[PDB]
Amino acid sequence: TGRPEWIWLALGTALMGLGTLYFLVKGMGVSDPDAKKFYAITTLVPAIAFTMYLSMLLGYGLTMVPFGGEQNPIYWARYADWLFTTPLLLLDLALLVDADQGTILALVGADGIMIGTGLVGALTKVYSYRFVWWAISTAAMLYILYVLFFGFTSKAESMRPEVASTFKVLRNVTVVLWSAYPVVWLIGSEGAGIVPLNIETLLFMVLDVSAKVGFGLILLRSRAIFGEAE
Amino acid sequence: TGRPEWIWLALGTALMGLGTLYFLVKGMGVSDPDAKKFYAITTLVPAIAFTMYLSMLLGYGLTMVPFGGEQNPIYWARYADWLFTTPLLLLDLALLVDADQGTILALVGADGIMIGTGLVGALTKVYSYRFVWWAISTAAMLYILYVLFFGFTSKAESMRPEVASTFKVLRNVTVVLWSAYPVVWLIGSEGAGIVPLNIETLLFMVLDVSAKVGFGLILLRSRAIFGEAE
Amino acid sequence: TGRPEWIWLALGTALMGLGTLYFLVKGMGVSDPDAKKFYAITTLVPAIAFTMYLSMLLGYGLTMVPFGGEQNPIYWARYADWLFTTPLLLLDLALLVDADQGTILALVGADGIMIGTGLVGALTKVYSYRFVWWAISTAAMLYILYVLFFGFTSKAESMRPEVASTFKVLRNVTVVLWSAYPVVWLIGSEGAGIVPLNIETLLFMVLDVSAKVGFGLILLRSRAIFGEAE
Ligand SMILES: CCCCCCCC/C=C/CCCCCCCC(=O)OC[C@H](O)CO
Ligand SMILES: CCCCCCCC/C=C/CCCCCCCC(=O)OC[C@H](O)CO
Ligand SMILES: CCCCCCCC/C=C/CCCCCCCC(=O)OC[C@H](O)CO
Ligand SMILES: CCCCCCCC/C=C\CCCCCCCC(=O)OC[C@H](O)CO
Ligand SMILES: CCCCCCCC/C=C\CCCCCCCC(=O)OC[C@H](O)CO
Ligand SMILES: CCCCCCCC/C=C\CCCCCCCC(=O)OC[C@H](O)CO
Ligand SMILES: CCCCCCCC/C=C\CCCCCCCC(=O)OC[C@H](O)CO
Ligand SMILES: CCCCCCCC/C=C\CCCCCCCC(=O)OC[C@H](O)CO
Ligand SMILES: CCCCCCCC/C=C\CCCCCCCC(=O)OC[C@H](O)CO
Ligand SMILES: CCCCCCCC/C=C\CCCCCCCC(=O)OC[C@H](O)CO
Ligand SMILES: CCCCCCCC/C=C\CCCCCCCC(=O)OC[C@H](O)CO
Ligand SMILES: CCCCCCCC/C=C\CCCCCCCC(=O)OC[C@H](O)CO
Ligand SMILES: *C\C=C(C)/C=C/C=C(C)/C=C/C1=C(C)CCCC1(C)C
Ligand SMILES: *C\C=C(C)/C=C/C=C(C)/C=C/C1=C(C)CCCC1(C)C
Ligand SMILES: *C\C=C(C)/C=C/C=C(C)/C=C/C1=C(C)CCCC1(C)C
Repeated sequence: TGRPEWIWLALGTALMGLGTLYFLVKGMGVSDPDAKKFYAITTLVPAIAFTMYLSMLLGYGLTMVPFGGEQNPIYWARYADWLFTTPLLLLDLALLVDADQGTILALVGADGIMIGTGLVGALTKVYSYRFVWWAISTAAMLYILYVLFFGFTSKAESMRPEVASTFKVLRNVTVVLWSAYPVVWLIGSEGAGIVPLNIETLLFMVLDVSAKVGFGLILLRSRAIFGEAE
Repeated sequence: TGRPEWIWLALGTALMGLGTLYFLVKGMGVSDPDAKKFYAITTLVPAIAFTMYLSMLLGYGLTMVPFGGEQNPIYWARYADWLFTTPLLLLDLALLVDADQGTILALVGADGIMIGTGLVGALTKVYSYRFVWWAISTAAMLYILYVLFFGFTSKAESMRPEVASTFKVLRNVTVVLWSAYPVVWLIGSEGAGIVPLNIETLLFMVLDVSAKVGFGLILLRSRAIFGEAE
Repeated sequence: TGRPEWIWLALGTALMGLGTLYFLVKGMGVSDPDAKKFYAITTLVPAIAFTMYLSMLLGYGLTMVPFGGEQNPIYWARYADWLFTTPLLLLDLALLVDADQGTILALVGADGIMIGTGLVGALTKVYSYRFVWWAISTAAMLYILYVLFFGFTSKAESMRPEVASTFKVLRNVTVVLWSAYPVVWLIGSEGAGIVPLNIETLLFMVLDVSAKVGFGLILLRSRAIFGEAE
């Protein structure tokens, strides 16, 4: 409780926990093989984020990084979280439009570079270098977003209407929510330090819960995840 | 030799080494594509554990963690070992009953959460928190065990008798041997400290060798791993 | 610029960057599903190595390891690089000859053991033990090389001539370039220290660029990556 951001970490933990249990129970009994894949992927995302939010709450996922003449608290657990949950979110989208194996590999690899370089930037001690890593990480994200539009949107329009409809919604949700992440990093404690840590934690918590639980609520209520059968 | 547990680490190293060479030689010449998959998965498990046991023997896979007012030796290499070998063991079982891709993902993800949270619990410095992680890790294991019974056992009974027979044996071996791990952790040096480190090392060594080499001897002598062909 | 090897790190960074952009642009528009897989795998290899070379250039991927009575600079970022790029290189070869899933798993697992044990050897503080890890790592490599000859070369000769032709070239390139890595390690700063660090950096840079960009130029100009169609 000595950390003013603790309230936002406690709430994020609870929402990810509650999201995980809901998806887990809703997924009971689903026999359709296709739907089970989406339930498996989408329930795993908040389970992972739950454990990492708890580690931040309890103080484990925190470290001090000297830069700018001060010791700055850096929650490295966020990057462990994103390293495993962001490729799962992209897999949900790719399996929806039945993307080829080469495009999937491109997306997951670019995603691993995005999060990995963001982690290096967060732990870098030379101030100016942190923004070099931020730029490479942001470059990788632009590739992802380009694929989701001028690489995926065309394949969805040649499939069942419920798939094209649900993909377009989740695509739009993804592009909006993902693009906010590099901004909060840059003006927050990891970058320019304009926004205090307790408010940055609040902002990441809203985005994290929307992009994981909110994403899952939309997808798992759709007919797109079920095969077309009689 | 200054560590009394060294004898159990030297023996575990030798048994994993010897297990690896046996499986490797036995796997020579096997042309059946199905059998080669099981040989590949099952020989990799003791190769990985061999390298990590050796690192513990040589003192690399060891660190000191202050908690309870003392410096406690923690063999972190065990979790690196289990992180890579336990999903391979589950893959052996899943491919046997030809489980769907969504169930496989659920098992491997839950398994990664189980080992990952066990690692955090082992390195946690606040005593009471170590058991919070132990509980989350144990919760993930119960999900795995539930899948192996009320998720897999039903699919094996609808397949070739030799597959149903071999799966049931390996399932039973797995549930018994895996369930002992959380107990040794709790009463051992990582938890309550009731059992001394040298005896905990002995107990993990017996379980490790049984669940990896013993598991492999049963599976790789079975007809289930071979396709049904003339 | 206080590190004499910086020139070789700056050049390696540039060549991996330039290699990545070339493959990325050349891969634009390729619609053939098979070719897209190879373009995806092969463009990812220099993208990863670019980021790790940059981390070495900027001083992040460097640490000091006491052994032999001195503090020795160890670029641990090389192993992070190789951990992710070497299995991708092997996947390029395996998909070319359409290898079975069990052989692929064997190659990637043996490759992960090779790099992982090389990392432990590099960070080991007991001098004699560094060569124990070097030997296990080299043993795993011999298994890989054996598979590429007496495991793959036979499957390529039963396929389209352009595949057999391109595989044989890339196989030969791989065996020659990979086998040099354990030698430079042994006589370089990580081992016997006969060759100074600045020259070891030069040697790894030539090998790294040849085995990644050079490899990719040969493969991606071949007809083998395209399906046979009218
Ligand atoms: C879905 C229904 C619920 C929607 C909810 C969306 C909330 C997302 C945004 C929150 C920003 C909050 C900003 C709070 C800033 C407080 C910091 C502060 O005190 O700033 C003044 C400072 O002391 C001197 O400049
Ligand atoms: C497969 C054929 C072989 C089967 C073999 C199975 C062995 C597994 C169990 C071993 C427990 C050994 C327990 C040894 C405990 C010694 C600790 C000790 O000395 O305890 C007394 C203490 O000094 C004051 O209370
Ligand atoms: C593809 C076209 C280009 C091909 C290019 C291939 C280069 C690869 C090998 C370089 C070795 C360079 C060795 C340089 C050694 C200098 C170290 C030195 O000064 O050694 C003397 C020392 O001072 C007292 O013994
Ligand atoms: C000076 C230049 C330095 C280097 C530039 C910064 C590198 C990091 C940024 C982005 C990753 C780029 C994407 C990497 C993955 C590309 C995969 C690919 O080529 O995919 C083609 C496939 O056909 C699709 O379906
Ligand atoms: C198909 C699979 C594709 C997979 C693609 C993966 C790409 C990873 C690339 C770059 C990020 C590397 C980040 C490494 C950061 C290590 C930080 C660390 O552990 O630092 C230790 C200590 O704090 C200081 O030395
Ligand atoms: C498509 C998604 C793209 C996402 C990526 C967009 C990146 C650029 C955005 C904002 C940078 C704005 C400038 C921030 C730097 C301000 C530095 C400074 O000095 O700020 C002082 C402050 O304004 C008072 O104290
Ligand atoms: C307050 C509550 C906090 C949260 C609870 C503790 C979370 C960690 C424990 C267990 C992981 C649960 C399992 C995660 C993976 C589930 C995958 C799934 O839903 O699989 C359905 C599929 O149909 C199958 O074949
Ligand atoms: C389909 C793929 C599914 C993959 C599912 C993976 C789930 C991983 C989740 C939680 C464990 C995270 C554990 C992270 C522990 C890091 C410990 C560490 O490195 O600590 C450094 C230092 O000792 C102190 O700061
Ligand atoms: C299905 C598989 C389930 C596996 C998981 C089962 C977990 C519960 C088991 C044992 C806990 C027993 C209590 C341990 C705590 C004892 C604390 C204590 O004070 O012990 C003093 C000691 O007995 C003298 O010194
Ligand atoms: C004392 C002996 C100690 C132990 C020896 C050193 C272990 C590490 C070295 C090499 C890894 C060996 C290869 C591991 C993977 C083998 C996979 C396999 O068996 O593959 C068969 C499949 O049929 C193929 O297609
Ligand atoms: C199909 C998938 C197959 C995957 C096969 C993977 C095999 C990995 C095995 C051994 C390498 C382990 C190396 C671990 C090195 C850890 C070093 C480290 O982080 O050390 C921290 C600190 O510097 C000191 O305690
Ligand atoms: C197929 C690929 C195989 C690749 C693996 C091949 C490994 C063996 C090669 C070289 C070792 C040569 C001996 C190196 C040890 C020399 C130690 C020493 O004392 O060197 C002094 C120096 O020569 C003056 O100062
Ligand atoms: C789990 C929820 C989501 C939407 C996570 C996404 C995270 C990112 C898109 C992170 C992006 C970063 C960039 C692009 C630049 C470096 C800083 C970040 C790692 C935050
Ligand atoms: C390699 C052999 C086996 C059977 C390894 C299995 C390891 C586990 C089942 C570990 C379980 C843990 C739990 C459930 C709770 C935290 C402590 C552990 C990581 C030991
Ligand atoms: C990215 C380019 C290539 C060819 C990388 C390959 C790296 C290896 C083959 C590393 C081999 C090692 C061995 C075999 C022994 C321990 C030291 C190394 C990790 C360098």
